[PDB]
Amino acid sequence: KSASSLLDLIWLETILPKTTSFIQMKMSIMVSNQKGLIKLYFLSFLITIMISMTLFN
Amino acid sequence: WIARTFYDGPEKNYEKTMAILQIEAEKAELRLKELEVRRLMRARGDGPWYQYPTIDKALIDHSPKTTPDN
Amino acid sequence: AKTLLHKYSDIPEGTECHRKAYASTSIGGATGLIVSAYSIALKPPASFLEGVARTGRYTFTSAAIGAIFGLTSCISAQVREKPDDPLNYFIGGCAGGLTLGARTRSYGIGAAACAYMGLTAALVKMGQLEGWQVFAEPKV
Amino acid sequence: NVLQIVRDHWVHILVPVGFVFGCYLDRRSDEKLTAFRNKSLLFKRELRPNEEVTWK
Amino acid sequence: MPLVYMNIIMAFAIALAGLLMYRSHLMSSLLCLEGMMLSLFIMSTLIILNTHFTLANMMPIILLVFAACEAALGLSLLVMVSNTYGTDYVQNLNLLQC
Amino acid sequence: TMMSGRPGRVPLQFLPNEARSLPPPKLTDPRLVYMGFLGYCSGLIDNAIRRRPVVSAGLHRQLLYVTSFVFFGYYLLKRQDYMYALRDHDMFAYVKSHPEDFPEKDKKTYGEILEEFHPVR
Amino acid sequence: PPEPTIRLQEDPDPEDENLYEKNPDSHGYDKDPIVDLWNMRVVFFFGFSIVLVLGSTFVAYLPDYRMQEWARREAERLVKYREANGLPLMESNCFDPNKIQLPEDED
Amino acid sequence: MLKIIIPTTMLLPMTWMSKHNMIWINATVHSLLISLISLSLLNQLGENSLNFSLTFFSDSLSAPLLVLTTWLLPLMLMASQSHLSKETTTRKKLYITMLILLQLFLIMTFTATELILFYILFEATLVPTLIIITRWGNQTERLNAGLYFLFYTLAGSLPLLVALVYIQNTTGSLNFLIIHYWSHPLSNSWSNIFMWLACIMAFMVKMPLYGLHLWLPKAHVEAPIAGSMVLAAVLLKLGGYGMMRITTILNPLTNYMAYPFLMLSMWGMIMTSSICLRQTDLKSLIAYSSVSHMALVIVAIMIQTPWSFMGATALMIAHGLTSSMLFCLANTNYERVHSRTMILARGLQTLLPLMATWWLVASLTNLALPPSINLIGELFIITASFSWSNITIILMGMNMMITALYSLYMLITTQRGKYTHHINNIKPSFTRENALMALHILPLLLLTLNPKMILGPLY
Amino acid sequence: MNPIIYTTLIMTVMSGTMLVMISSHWLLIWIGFEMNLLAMIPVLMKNFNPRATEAATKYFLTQATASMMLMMAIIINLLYSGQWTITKMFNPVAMTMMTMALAMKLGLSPFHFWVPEVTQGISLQAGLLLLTWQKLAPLSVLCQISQSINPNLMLTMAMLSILIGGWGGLNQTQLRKIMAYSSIAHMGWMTAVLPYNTTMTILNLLIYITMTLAMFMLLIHSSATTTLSLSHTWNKMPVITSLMMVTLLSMGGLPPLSGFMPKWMIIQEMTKNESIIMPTLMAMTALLNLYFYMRLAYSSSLTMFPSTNNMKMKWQFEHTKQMKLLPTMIVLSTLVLPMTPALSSLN
Amino acid sequence: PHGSPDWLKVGLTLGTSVFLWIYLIKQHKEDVLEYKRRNGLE
Amino acid sequence: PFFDVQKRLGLDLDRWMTIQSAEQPHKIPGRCHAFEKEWIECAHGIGGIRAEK
Ligand SMILES: CCCCCCCCCCCCCCCCCC(=O)OC[C@H](COP(=O)([O-])OCC(O)COP(=O)([O-])OC[C@@H](COC(=O)CCCCCCCCCCCCCCCCC)OC(=O)CCCCCCCCCCCCCCCCC)OC(=O)CCCCCCCCCCCCCCCCC
Ligand SMILES: CCCCCCCCCCCCCCCCC[C@@H](O)O[C@H](CO[C@H](O)CCCCCCCCCCCCCCC)COP(=O)(O)OCC[N+](C)(C)C
Ligand SMILES: CCCCCCCCCCCCCCCCC[C@@H](O)O[C@H](CO[C@H](O)CCCCCCCCCCCCCCC)COP(=O)(O)OCC[N+](C)(C)C
Ligand SMILES: CCCCCCCCCCCCCCCCC[C@@H](O)O[C@H](CO[C@H](O)CCCCCCCCCCCCCCC)COP(=O)(O)OCC[N+](C)(C)C
Ligand SMILES: CCCCCCCC/C=C\CCCCCCCC(=O)O[C@H](COC(=O)CCCCCCC/C=C/CCCCCCCC)COP(=O)(O)OCCN
Repeated sequence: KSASSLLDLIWLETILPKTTSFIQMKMSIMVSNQKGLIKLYFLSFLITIMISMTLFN
Repeated sequence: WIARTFYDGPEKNYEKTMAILQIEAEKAELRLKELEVRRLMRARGDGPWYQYPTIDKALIDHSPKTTPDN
Repeated sequence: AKTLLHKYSDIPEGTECHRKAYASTSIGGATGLIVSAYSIALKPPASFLEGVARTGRYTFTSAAIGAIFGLTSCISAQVREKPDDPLNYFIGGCAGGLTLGARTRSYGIGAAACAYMGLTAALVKMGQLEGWQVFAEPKV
Repeated sequence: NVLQIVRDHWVHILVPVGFVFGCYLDRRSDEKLTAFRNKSLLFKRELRPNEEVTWK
Repeated sequence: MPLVYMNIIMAFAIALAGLLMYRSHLMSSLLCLEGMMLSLFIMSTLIILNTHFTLANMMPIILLVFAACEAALGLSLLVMVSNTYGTDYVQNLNLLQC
Repeated sequence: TMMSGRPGRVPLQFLPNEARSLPPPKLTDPRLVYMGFLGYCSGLIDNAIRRRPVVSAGLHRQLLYVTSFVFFGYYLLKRQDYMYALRDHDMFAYVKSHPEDFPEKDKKTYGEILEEFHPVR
Repeated sequence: PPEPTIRLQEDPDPEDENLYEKNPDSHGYDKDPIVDLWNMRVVFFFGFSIVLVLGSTFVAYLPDYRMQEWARREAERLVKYREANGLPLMESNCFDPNKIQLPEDED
Repeated sequence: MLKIIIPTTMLLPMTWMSKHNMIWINATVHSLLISLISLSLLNQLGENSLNFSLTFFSDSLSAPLLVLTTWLLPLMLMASQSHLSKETTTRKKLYITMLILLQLFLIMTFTATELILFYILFEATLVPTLIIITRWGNQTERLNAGLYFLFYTLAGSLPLLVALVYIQNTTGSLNFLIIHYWSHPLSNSWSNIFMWLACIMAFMVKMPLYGLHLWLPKAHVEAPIAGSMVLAAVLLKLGGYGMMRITTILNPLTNYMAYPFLMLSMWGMIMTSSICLRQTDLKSLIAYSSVSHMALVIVAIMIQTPWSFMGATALMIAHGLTSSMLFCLANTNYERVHSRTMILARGLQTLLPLMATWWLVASLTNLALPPSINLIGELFIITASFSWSNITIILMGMNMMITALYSLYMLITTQRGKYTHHINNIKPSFTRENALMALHILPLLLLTLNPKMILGPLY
Repeated sequence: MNPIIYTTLIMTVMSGTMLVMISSHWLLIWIGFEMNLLAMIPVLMKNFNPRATEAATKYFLTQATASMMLMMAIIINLLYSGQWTITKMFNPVAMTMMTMALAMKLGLSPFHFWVPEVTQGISLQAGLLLLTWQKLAPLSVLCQISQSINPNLMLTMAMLSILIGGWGGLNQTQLRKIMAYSSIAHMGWMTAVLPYNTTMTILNLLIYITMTLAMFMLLIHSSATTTLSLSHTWNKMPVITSLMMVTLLSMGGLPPLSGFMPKWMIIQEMTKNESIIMPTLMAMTALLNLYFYMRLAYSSSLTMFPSTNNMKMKWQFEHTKQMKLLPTMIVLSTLVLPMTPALSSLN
Repeated sequence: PHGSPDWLKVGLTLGTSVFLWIYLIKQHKEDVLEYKRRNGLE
Repeated sequence: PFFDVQKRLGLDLDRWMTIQSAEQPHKIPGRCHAFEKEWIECAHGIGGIRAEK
C-alpha cells in the first residue's frame, strides 16, 4: 500500500518525471500554437524591440 | 617463474609513475599560466593576442587640399 | 530598466518593510504588464475590453504576488534577527506562491508555486551572497 | 585441406594478432617514459659491468 | 545631434511600427519598407553632405537603386500571392502555421 | 587567445614559412591512422548505401578515400601543431616580458606549513 | 458494418520450436547437430578447462607484490632491534618533531 | 593496457567476417581468451597503482571490475544465443557488435586516468545499452523504459560535466594522481555545496539512489537477458567507482552533505526489501533486490572509512555475479513459460531438479550466507556503519531479515509446491543453461577463498 | 527552371556571401546581403506551388526588414563616427540595432518565427540550402564585431533561442519544422559563445553544417517529409534508417558522437569566464532536443511500423540519382570526436 | 545496368591515389630535411 | 569570417572609401580631415583596446 503503490508507483513518479513531462508538454503547446498570422509575430517583434531599447541601456 | 616470465621489476613502475607525475604537473602549471596570460592580454591589450584592427595610416592623403586649413 | 533593481537593492534587508513591499509590488506589476502585452500580441482573445481586463488581471496577480513575497521576506528577516539568510527568502517566496495558488484557486498549483519559487528566492539570495553572475562579462 | 579451411578459419588469427600488437604498443608507450630511469632516490644504482639500462 | 536627425529616425521608427502593425494590405508592408528606405536615404544624404565626405556621395544613389530592385521583387511576389487568392489581404496567408 | 590580429600574419596562409622550423608529424602518427580509418569507414558506408558488397565492391574507391583522408589529416596536423607552438611561444614571451605579474613564489616545505586537519568520524 | 474485422494483413504468431524433437542430444546451442556439439565442446574447454582452472592456479600463485611477507620480516627485525635497545616500540609521532617548525602563537 | 583493448577491438572484424553459422562459437572462444588475458591485472601492489601510461592506469579497485567485465561477455553471448535463433545474420552480428562495443567502453572507462575521459566513456556506455533495450525488447513499454534509462542519467550527468571542467579551471588538472596529491579542503560555502552536489548526484542516479530508482525496474524488466545481465552486473557499479574516485576532493564537506543521502539509502533499503515481498514479477523483484544492495553500497561509500571501501568493493563484485545469475535463471523460466509471472509456473523442482539446485545456490548467495563474499562485504559495511553510529544496526538487521525473507519467498514460490497442471511444454534443461549457471556460480565460491583479490586498494 | 539559370543563381548567392565575407566596407557588406537575398528567392520557388510562394514572400519580408535595419545601424554608426570600416561599432544605439538585424537574418529569437514557416513551405533541397549556407554571412559579420556586442542582449537572445527551439521541436510531426527548430536551437548555442570565443562559434557552425547536410541528404534519399512517411523507410532501405538514427543521436549531443564536441567546448570556454548557471541551463534545455530526436529515432529505425502492399514494387527499383558526399558527411558528423584538438587550426 | 568496369575511371582513381601518396612522401621528406636544417640537427 | 583577400592580393577593392582623409577627388578635404588624420596616426598598429584607452 505505502511502499509499492503510494510512494514507488505514484508520488515518486509524480514528482520528478510526470511533473517534468506535463510542464514540457504545456510549454511546447503554448510556444508552438501560433496560427501563422504575421500580424501577431510582427507585433511581438515590435514589443521585443521596444523592450530591448528600453531595458538593455 | 610467474614474476620472471610475466612481470617486470618494481622500479619500472616507480620511475614510470614519477615521469608521469612530472609531466602532468608541468601540464597543470602551464594551464594556469596560460589562463593568467590570456586574462592579462585581454585586459591590457599590449600582448600579441586580442589585437583588434585599427585604421591603416597609409590610406591618409598628405597633399594640399584646395584649402590651407585642410 | 535597472532603476527598480537599484531601488529594491539599496534598501537594507532588516529595515523598511513598506519600502521593500512597494519596490517588489512595482517590479511585479511591470513583469505582469510585460506578460500581458506578450499574451495580447500573440493572442488577441476577443476585443479591447476583454484584453484590458486580461491585462489588469495579470498585472494585479503579479503585483499581488510580488507584494506578498516582499512583506513576508522582510518580516521573516527582521523577526529572525539573522539577515543574509536564504531561509527567509525561501519562506517569503513560498508564501507568495501560496498566495498565487489562492488567486488561481488550486491546491496543487499553490503547493508547486510555494516550492518552486521558494527555491528560486533561496537561489537568488545565495547568488547575491556568493556573487554569482548570470551574465558574465568576458574575463578571458 | 590447406588453402580451403583457411578461407573459413582465417578469422581465428585476428584476436591473437591484436594481443601481440597490443603488447608491442604497450612497449611502445613504455619506451617514452624513461625520463627518470635509474634516477629515483629510492633506486639510485650503479650500472652493472655489462648493463646499459636498468629496465626496458 | 540636431533635432532633424532625431525626427528622421522617428519617422523611420514610425514606418517600422506601421510595418509591424499589419492591419491588412501587404502592399502597406511594402509601402512601409519604402518609407523606411526614404528615411534612410534622407539621413545618409544629410550626414554625408554635412561632413563633406566627397566620395561617400556614391553611397546614397547605390542604396536607392538596390532598394528599388528589392521593391520590384516584392511587388512581383505580391502579385503571385494575389494571383492565387484574388486579393492581397495578409490573413489569407495562414496555410503555414508554427 | 584571439590570434586573428597577431602581428605579421599573412591573411590567407594555411601554413606560414616559420612553421617549417617545427618537426613534421610522422607518417605513422596515430592521428593520421585515425584519419585513414575514417576514410575506410566512409568507403564502407559508400558501398553500403549504393547496395553493393560492403567489403569488396570498390577497392580503388576505398583506397582513394583513405588516401585523401590521410592527405588532409597530415596537413591539418601540421597546421594544428604550428598553432599550438605559436600559442606557447606567445605565452612564454609574455611571461618573460612581464616579470611583475608573475612573481617567483617563496618555496616553503610542508613541515613549516600549518594545514587544518579534519578527522573522519 | 462491412469491415472485415481485420486491422491489417499480418502473419500468424508462430509456435515455439523444440530443439529436442528434431534432434536428441541437442545441447541447446544450435539446430545443426555438428555446430551444436562443437559449440558445447569449445564452451566447456575454454570456460571450465582453460579459464576456471589455469586462471585460478595463476591467481593462487601470484607473486607477493603486495609486500606482506616483506612487511612481516621488516616488523620482525624492527621489533627485535627496539626490544634489545629498550626503545618503547612504536613512537607516538610519525615524524620527528625536531624538523617540524610550529607557528608561535604569542597570544 | 592495450593488450586487452586491442583484442576487444579485433573482436568486431572477426564477428563480421565470421561464417553465418559460426559467429557464436568464435565470439565465445575469443571473449573467454580475452578474459584470461585480463586476469593478469589482478597482480597489484601495495604501492600507488599500475600506471601503464599517461592515458590508462590500473588499481586493485579497477582490476576486479575489469575482470568481471571481461568475464561477463561470454556469459552474455551464451544467454543471448537462445532467443536470437530466428534472427537474421546481419542483426545477430549487430547484437554482438553492440555487446562488444559496450565491453570496450566499460574497459576503457574503468582505467580512465583523467576525469573528462572517464566522463566521456561513462556516458558513451549509454548508447549501446539504449539500443539493446529499445531494439531487442519484447514488450511495447521498452521504448518508455529506454527513455527513462536515458534521461534520468543525463539529468544527473550534465551538471557533473560542468563541475568537472570548472575544476580543471581552478585546479588545473583533472588527472586522478595530481588530484589526489594536490587535494585541498573544501570550505563550507554555498558554491562548494553546489559543486559537491554536481559531482555527487551524477553517480548517485546510476546506483541508483532510493529517490531516483524509478528507471531501474523498467529498464531491467523490458531489456533482453543480456541487457539485464549487463545492467545488473557492471553498469550499476560505474556510479560506485566514480564516487570512490571523486570523493577525495569533496572532503571535508562530505561529512555535512552525506546526511540526506545516508538517510535516504538507510530507509530505501528497507523500503525496497519490503517491496520485494509483494511482487508478482521475477525480474522486478531481482531489480528491487539490486536497488537494496546498491543502497547499502551507497551507505558504505558515504561513511568513508577503509572498512567501508573494502566492503563496498566486495559487495559490488558479489552483487554483480549474483544478480546476473538470478536474471539468467528467471530468463530460463521465461523462455519455457512466456509469462514472466511468479505464481503461474510452480513446483519446478519436481520437473527440473538441477535447475532447482541452481536456484537454491543463487538464493543462498543472495541471502548473504557466510563465508560468501556477499556476507564479507555486508559484514564489513555493517561494522563500519556501527562504528559510524551504533543505531544503524537496527536498520541493517531489519534489512538482513527482509532480504532472507524475500529470497526464500522467491525460491519457494517457483520451486516448491505442486506443479501447474495445464503447463506441459516444460522441457528438460539444456546443457547451455546449466553451463551458464555453473560459470556464474563457480567464480563466487572460488573468490571466497581469496577475498583480498576483491577488497580494493585500502586492503 | 533552366539549369543554366539555376547555376547562375547559385553562383550569385555564393558570390554575395563571399562579398560579405571579404569586404572591409559596410556598404559592400550590405550590397552582398542584398545580392544574396535577391538571388535566393527563385531557388526557394523552384517548385511552383502556393506554399513555396508564401514561404518565399515571408522570407523576402523578413530579410528586407533585417537589411533595412542593418543599413540604419550603419548610418547611425557613421553619424557618430565618420568610419565605414567594419570594426568596433562605436555607438551603442547602433550596436543594438546591428544585433537585432543580424539576429533576424540568422533566425535567433525573438525573430525565429519565420524559420519553421519558410522551411515547411519550401522543398528539401531549398531547405538544405537555407539552413546551411544562409548562416555564413551573418555569423561572419557577428564574429568580426564580436568585441562590440553587449553580452547581456546576445546571451539573452541565445538562451531564448535554445528554449524556443527545444520547446517548439516537441510538438512537430513534420520533419522540416523539426529541422528548423533544430537550426534555431543550434544557432542559440552558436551565439552564446560569441562574446567569449569566436573560434568555438566557427567550430559549432562547422559541426552543425556537417550534421545538417547529412540529415537533409538522408531525408532527400528516403523521400519522406513526415514522421509516418519516414516510418516506411525500414521496409526498403534499412541501412538508411540506421544511419539516420546514428546521425540523430549525434545531433542530440550524446557522446562519443561528433555533436558532443561543440557543446562541451563551449561549456568549457564559458567556465573559463566564471559563467556557470548559463551552460547548465543550456544543457538542461538541449535535453528537450535530444528527446524529440529520440522520438524520431523510435519511429524511424528502432521499431518496425506497418507497411503498404504497393511498397513491394518499390523493391524492384534503385535510385537513379546518387549523392556523392553523403558517406563523408555521415562519417564526419559521427566519428570525429578523437580529432577535437584540431580546432586549434582556427577553423 | 549491363556495363563493364569503366577502365577510364579505374585508371584515374589509381593514378590519383598513387600521385597523392608520392607527393605526400616527397613533402614529408622535404619537411624533415628542412626542419633538420633550420634547427641545426644534421 | 573576414577573409582578407584585398590584403593578400593588394587589390584595394573598397579601402579608398573607408575614411574621409583618403584621396578625395580634386583634393577636396573633409570637414574634419585634421582630426581624423591625427586620430588615425595615434592608433596605427597600437591595437583596438590600447587605441581606445
Ligand atoms: C571505439 C571505436 C572502435 C569501434 C568502431 C565502431 C564503428 C566502426 C565502423 C563504422 C562504420 C563503417 C562500417 C559500417 C558499414 C555498414 C555496412 C553494414 O551494414 O554491414 C553489412 C556488412 C555485411 O553485410 P553484406 O553481406 O555486405 O550485405 C548486407 C547489407 O549490407 C545490409 O543488410 P540489410 O539491409 O538486409 O540489414 C538491415 C540492417 C543493416 O543496417 C546496418 O547494419 C547499418 C550499419 C550501422 C550504421 C553505421 C553508422 C556509422 C557508424 C557509427 C558508429 C557509432 C560508434 C559509437 C557507439 C554507439 C553505437 C551506435 O539494418 C537493420 O537491421 C535495422 C535495425 C538495426 C538496429 C538499430 C541500428 C543500430 C546500428 C548501430 C551500429 C553502430 C556500429 C556499427 C559497427 C559496424 C557495423 C557493420 O558488414 C560488413 O561486412 C562490414 C563490417 C566491417 C568490415 C570489417 C573488415 C575488416 C577485416 C579485415 C581487416 C583487419 C583489420 C585489422 C588489420 C590487421 C589484421 C592483420
Ligand atoms: C563434487 C563434490 C566435491 C568433489 C571434489 C573433492 C575435493 C574438495 C576440494 C575443493 C574445496 C575444498 C577446500 C580446499 C582448499 C585448498 C586450496 C587453497 O588452499 O588454495 C587457495 C587458492 O585459491 C585461489 O587463491 C582463489 C581462486 C582464484 C579466483 C579467480 C577466479 C578464476 C577466474 C575466472 C573469471 C573471474 C570472474 C569474477 C571476476 C572477479 C588459497 O591458497 P593460499 O592459502 O591463498 O596460498 C596459495 C599458496 N601460496 C602460499 C604459495 C601462495
Ligand atoms: C527527491 C529524491 C531524492 C533526490 C536527492 C535529494 C538530496 C538533495 C538535498 C541536498 C542537501 C540539502 C541542501 C543544503 C544543505 C545545507 C545545510 C542546511 O540545511 O542547514 C542550514 C541551512 O539553513 C537553511 O537550510 C537555508 C537554506 C534553505 C533553502 C533550501 C530549501 C529547503 C527545502 C527545499 C528541498 C528541495 C530540494 C530539491 C530541489 C529540486 C544551516 O544554516 P546555516 O549555518 O546558516 O548555513 C550553513 C551553510 N553555509 C555555511 C554555506 C552558509
Ligand atoms: C566536421 C569536421 C570538419 C570538416 C571541415 C571540412 C573538411 C574539408 C575542407 C577542405 C580544405 C579546406 C581548407 C582551406 C585551404 C586553405 C585555408 C587557408 O587559406 O585559410 C587559413 C585558415 O585555415 C582554415 O581556417 C582551417 C580550416 C580547417 C578546418 C578543420 C578543423 C575541424 C575542427 C576539429 C574537428 C576535426 C575534423 C577532422 C576531419 C576533417 C587562413 O585563415 P585567416 O584568413 O587567417 O582567418 C580566417 C579564420 N579566422 C577568422 C577564424 C581566424
Ligand atoms: C537525477 C537528477 C539530479 C540533478 C542533479 C542536480 C544537482 C547539482 C546541483 C545543481 C547544478 C549546479 C551545477 C554547478 C556546477 C559546479 C560549479 C560550481 O559549483 O561553482 C560555483 C557555481 O555555483 C552555482 O552557480 C550553482 C547555482 C545553481 C544554478 C542552477 C540551479 C539548479 C537547481 C537548483 C536546485 C536543486 C538543488 C538540489 C538538487 C538535487 C537533485 C535532486 C561557484 O561559482 P563562481 O561564480 O565561480 O564563484 C565565485 C565566487 N566564489
